Amino acid sequence: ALPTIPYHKLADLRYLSRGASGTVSSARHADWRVQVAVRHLHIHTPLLDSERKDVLREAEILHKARFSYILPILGICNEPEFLGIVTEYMPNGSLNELLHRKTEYPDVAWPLRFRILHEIALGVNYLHNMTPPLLHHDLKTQNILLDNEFHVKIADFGLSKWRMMSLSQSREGGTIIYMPPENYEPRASIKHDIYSYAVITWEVLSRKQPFEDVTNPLQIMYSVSQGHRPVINEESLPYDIPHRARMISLIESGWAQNPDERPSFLKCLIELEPVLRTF
Repeated sequence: ALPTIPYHKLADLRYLSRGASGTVSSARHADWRVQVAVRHLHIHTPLLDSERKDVLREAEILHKARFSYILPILGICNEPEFLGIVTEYMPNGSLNELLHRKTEYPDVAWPLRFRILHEIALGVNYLHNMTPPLLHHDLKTQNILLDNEFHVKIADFGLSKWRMMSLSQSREGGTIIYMPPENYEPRASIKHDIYSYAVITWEVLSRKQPFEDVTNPLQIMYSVSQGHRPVINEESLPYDIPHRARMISLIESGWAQNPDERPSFLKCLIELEPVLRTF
């Protein structure tokens, strides 16, 4: 039930960014007369009938996700030399930008930070409650996209066989700060996303870069496999943070070394719901 958008309907392709999962461009849809984003791959090697139908079936599965805080797939661009995922364009970039561009936003109020946290949690919760469940497996501040009025849309969920394609078209690497230590030695584990969520939650409340001072990413990887985490004290997480106790609980249970110890997103929601009634 996933539409095919022909290449020619996407005008004014401006490059925005590239990573493991391909290139991100803005475009104008010629018929809808709105802006769209497109994640795409220029495919160098020809691509087997088996391998193409795989990526399409994935995209078709991911198309089924329709929820307020999920960035929905609008259609697939399926060209001989070009594969593309067309999504709504998000004017305000990512959560990454809202937190760390401290010049452009000197002040990110508590009610907003907490609404973001709630919406991420509702998003991943929805994803996990699909049949079959849809796991994100690369949740990070860059995927948490912000619409015109700073509401959350989670992007790039379930891009598994897609990411193996942009692997193939090489013959660099994405951030590991939100990756649970089990995953370092490659899996199908429901408790991956909650680890990421926990690190995100730390980042949202601290407004600090996780492992900021640690220069080598392998250093980070060793540290966390030995159970080290972003530091929780008065400097990183000030005493004035609303519901500080409850949030630290959520964070620590979230990034627990043992997967079994980590909450479901339903558990986050139950815990968060009281916090939000404050605002």
